[PDB]
Parts: sequence; structure tokens; C-alpha cells
Amino acid sequence: GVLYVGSKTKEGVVHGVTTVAEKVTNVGGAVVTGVTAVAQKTVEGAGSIAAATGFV
Amino acid sequence: GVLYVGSKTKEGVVHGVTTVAEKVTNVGGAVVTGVTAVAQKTVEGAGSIAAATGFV
Amino acid sequence: GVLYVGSKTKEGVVHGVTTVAEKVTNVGGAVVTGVTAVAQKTVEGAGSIAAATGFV
Amino acid sequence: GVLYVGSKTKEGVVHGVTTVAEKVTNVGGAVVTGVTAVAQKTVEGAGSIAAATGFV
Amino acid sequence: GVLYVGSKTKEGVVHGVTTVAEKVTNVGGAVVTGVTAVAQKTVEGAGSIAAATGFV
Amino acid sequence: GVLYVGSKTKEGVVHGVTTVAEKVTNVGGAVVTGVTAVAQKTVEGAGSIAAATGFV
Amino acid sequence: GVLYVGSKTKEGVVHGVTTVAEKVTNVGGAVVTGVTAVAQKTVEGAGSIAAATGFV
Amino acid sequence: GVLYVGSKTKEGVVHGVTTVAEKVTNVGGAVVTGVTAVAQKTVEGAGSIAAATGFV
Repeated sequence: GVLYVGSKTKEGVVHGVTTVAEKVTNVGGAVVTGVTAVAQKTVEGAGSIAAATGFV
Repeated sequence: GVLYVGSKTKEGVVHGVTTVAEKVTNVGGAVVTGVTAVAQKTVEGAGSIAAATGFV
Repeated sequence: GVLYVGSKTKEGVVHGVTTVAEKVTNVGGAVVTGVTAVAQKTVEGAGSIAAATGFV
Repeated sequence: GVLYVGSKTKEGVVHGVTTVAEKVTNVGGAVVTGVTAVAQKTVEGAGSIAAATGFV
Repeated sequence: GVLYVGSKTKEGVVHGVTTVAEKVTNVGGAVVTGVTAVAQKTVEGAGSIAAATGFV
Repeated sequence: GVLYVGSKTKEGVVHGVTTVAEKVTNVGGAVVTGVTAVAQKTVEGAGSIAAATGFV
Repeated sequence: GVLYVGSKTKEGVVHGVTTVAEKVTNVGGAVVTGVTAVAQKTVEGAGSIAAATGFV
Repeated sequence: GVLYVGSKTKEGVVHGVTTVAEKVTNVGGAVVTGVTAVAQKTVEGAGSIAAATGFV
């Protein structure tokens, strides 16, 4: 079909994924970040996005 | 189909994936970042985006 | 189909993937960063983008 | 299909992947960075982009 | 005497004086702006900081 | 006396004086801006900082 | 006396005085801008800093 | 007296005075700009810094 996106900002400070440790880090397979962030049909068909982590 | 995206900003400081350790880092397979970030059909058919990490 | 993107900014400082350690770094297979970042069909067919890392 | 991207900026400094260590670095296979960053069909067919690293 | 200032932040977007008109602008004589903004003894003695505006 | 100032940041986008008109601009005589902004004894004795503007 | 300033940053984009018109600009006599901006005794004695503007 | 300033940065772009017009510009007498900007005793004695402008 159709997807229409229209945006207008002036100030914006965007942080997609932020991680802090003070005393392992796996980040995902389809990460979309921004002032105008658009994602469409990340997986189609018999696809796969697997983000695993193992620990012993 | 159709995807139309239009954006207008003046100030914006974008950070897609940010990691901090003060006292292992694996980042993913399709990371799209910016003031205007668009992603389409990141996987199609029998594809794969696997972001694994093992630890002992 | 059709993918249209139009952006207009004035000030913006973008950081796609940023890692900091103060006391191992594997970065991913399709990383797109910028004031205007667009990605289409990062995988098609029986493709693969694997960002793995093991630790002992 | 058709892919159209148009952008207009004045001030912006982009940093695609940035790593800092203060007390091993593997960077990925398809990294696209700029004020206007566009990537299309990074993998097609039975292709592969692997950013793997081991440590002992 | 003594003035001690100590600060630690991670993210902060500071705007000292911001003005918007959509359909005259006089700004002051001692304007201090920042993440750590310190001002001491702006006027001493028989001084003066006059910020006037006249309109017909 | 003594003025001691100490600061530590990581991300901060500072804007001292910002003016916008969409449909006259006079800016002041002692404007100090930045991530660490310090001002001392901006006027001493019989001084003057005058930011005037007239309009017909 | 003593004035001590110590700063440590990583990312910061500073804009001291910024003016925008979309449909006369007088900027001031002592403007200090930067990641670390320090000003001391901008006027001493019988000094003067006058940022005036008239309009008909 | 004593003035001491110490700074350490990595990424930062400074713009002291910035003017934009899309449909007269007078800039001031003591403008100090940089990643580390320091100004001391801009006027001393019976001095003067005047940034004046008239319009008809």
C-alpha cells in the first residue's frame, strides 16, 4: 500500500540503545534510531533475526 | 508499494547504539542511525541476521 | 515500488555505534550512519549477516 | 523499483563507529558513513558478511 | 572568601536565552550559559548594567 | 578570594543566545557561553554595559 | 585572588550567539564562546561597553 | 592575582557568532572563540567598546 511519514522538530536528542555499567553487551539485529526513525518489513518470508547471548 | 518520508529539523544530536563500561561488546548486524533513518526489507527470503555472543 | 526520502537539517552530530571502556569489541556487519541514513534490502535470498564473538 | 534520497544540511559531523579504551577491536564488513549515507542490497544471493572474533 | 563548584554530567542540552517569533529582540548585558555556568560579582562599585528597549 | 571550578561531561550541546524569526536583533555586551562558562567582575568601578535599542 | 577552571569533555558543540531570520543584526561588545569559556574583569575603572542600535 | 585554565576535549566544534538570513550585520568589538576561549581585562581605564549601528 502506502506509508507516509512527515515530521518537523527543532530540538531533540535521541539515544536508540544506551547501556551503562559501573562495576557482556549484545545489541540487536535490526536497530533503527533517529529524529525521524522509520522501519518497514524488517523480516519477510521465512527469514530470521536472532540475537542470543550465552553464559557458561 | 510506496514509502514516503520527509523530515525537517534544526538541532538534533543522535546516538544510535552507545555502550559505556567503567570497571565484551558485540553490536548488531543491521544498525541504521541518523537524523532521518529509514530501513526497508532488512531480511527477505530465507535470510538471516544473527548477533550471537558466547562466554565460556 | 518507490522509496522517497527527503531531509533538511541545520545542526546535528550523529554517532552510529559508540563504545567506551574505562577499565573486546566486535561491531556489526551492516552499519549505516549519517544525518540521512537509508538502508534497503540488506539481505535478500538465502543470505546471511552473522556478527558473532566467543570468549574462551 | 526506485530509490530516491535528497538531503540538505549545514552543520553536522558524523562518526560511524567509534571505540575508546582507556585501560581488541574488530569492525564490520559493510560500514557506510557520511552526512548522507545510503546502502542498498548489501547481500544478494547466497552471500555472507561475517564479523566474527574469538579470544582464547 | 571561597566559592567551590564541582559538577559531573553525561547528557545535557542547555539553552541560555531562546526566543521564537512566528509572525525586536534585545538581550541582556551579562548572560552566562553552559553545562557548568558560574557568575560572581557581576557588578561591583557604582557600576551599571542597563538593558533597555524603547518603542516610539 | 578564590573561585575554583571543575567540570566533567561527555555529551552536551550548548546554545548561549538563540533567536529565531519566521516572518531587529540586538545582543548584549558580555555574553559568556560554553560547556564550562565562568565570569567574574564583569563590571568594576564606575563602569557600564548598556545594551539599548530604539525603534522610531 | 585566584581563579581556577578545569574542564574535561568528550562531545560538545557550542554556539554562542545564533540568529536566524526566514523573512538588522547587532552583536555585542564582549562575546566569549567555547567548550571552556572564561571571562574576567571585562570592564574595569570608568570603562564602557555599549551595544546600541537605532531604527529610524 | 592568578588565572589558571586547563581543558581536555576530544570532539567539539565551536561557532562564536553565527547569523543567517533567508529573505545588515554588525558584529562586535571583542569576540573570542575557540575550544578553549579566555578573555581578561577587555576594557581597562577610561576605555570603550561600542558596537553601534543605525538604520535610516
